[PDB]
Amino acid sequence: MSTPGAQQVLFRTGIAAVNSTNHLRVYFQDVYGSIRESLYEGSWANGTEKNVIGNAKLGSPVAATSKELKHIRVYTLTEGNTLQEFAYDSGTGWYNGGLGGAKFQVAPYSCIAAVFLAGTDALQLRIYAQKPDNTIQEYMWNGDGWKEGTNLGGALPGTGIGATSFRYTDYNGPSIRIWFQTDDLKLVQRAYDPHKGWYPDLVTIFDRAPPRTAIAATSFGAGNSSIYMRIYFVNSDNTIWQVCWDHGKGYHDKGTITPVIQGSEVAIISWGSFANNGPDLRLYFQNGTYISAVSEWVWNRAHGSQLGRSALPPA
Ligand code: NA
Repeated sequence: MSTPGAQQVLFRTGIAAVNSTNHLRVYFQDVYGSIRESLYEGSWANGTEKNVIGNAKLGSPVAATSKELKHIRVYTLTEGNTLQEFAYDSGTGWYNGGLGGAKFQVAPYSCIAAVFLAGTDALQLRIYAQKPDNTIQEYMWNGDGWKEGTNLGGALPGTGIGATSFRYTDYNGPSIRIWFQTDDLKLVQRAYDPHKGWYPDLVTIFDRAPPRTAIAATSFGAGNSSIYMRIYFVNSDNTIWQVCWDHGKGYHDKGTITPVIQGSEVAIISWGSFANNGPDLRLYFQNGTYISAVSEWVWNRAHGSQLGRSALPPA
């Protein structure tokens, strides 16, 4: 009922994913603590011992962001509970990124979210993690080196963190949205727009979620003061739930998506738009396929919601 390859995947591994349209990369932790990359270039590949991009503390969070597949950054925790980065650039390959040298100390139970800021060719990064005082701290890279950005206040110790960046087509700079769990177990959004900065208000997206539930988010289809967003978390029913932001409706359409193992982590990628025979969504999680394999859920225009690849490489 398992496979040799499935047995190599850590149960409740952190999961992250990046893409350029339907060209996909998925990152996960093996049972030895190595971070591996599985890939989709027309078919699923890799995820083996030969596809290791670095090592992290066992049980580390795993976050990733990209500029198409030209630049990829993967964030995890060291054994010393400092932030670290595995970097890929086209023409260079993989290397140990400069974030680790800053030795930013976070809570041992911190999660991580990461985004490249949208709508610029410049490489601008925002990383979100939880300090020992349980506050959410932004870390920035704007070409001058890593610096602390805005502190976004208290959250539940060990909260999941989701993040997305998009640029409205009528705006002169990028927007950011992040989601986390507060000390009262609610799920909330914080928001950055270039005229308002960080909005003061925490917007509740779900009234009560399991403590330290996984949180993952995406955005797509930016237009003139318009955006679409999807947030995923693991609910008390041992399923992933989806919360939708749709332009002109706001937050609505909250409901279950797919069952998962107790304590599954979650990753989401998206591409395209309602306007051009999209969008496409791909969700990654553990649902007990081959016990410990990572599985995929798909949304597309052709067939809507359905389970995708049942067991990613190496399973
Ligand atoms: Na973990």
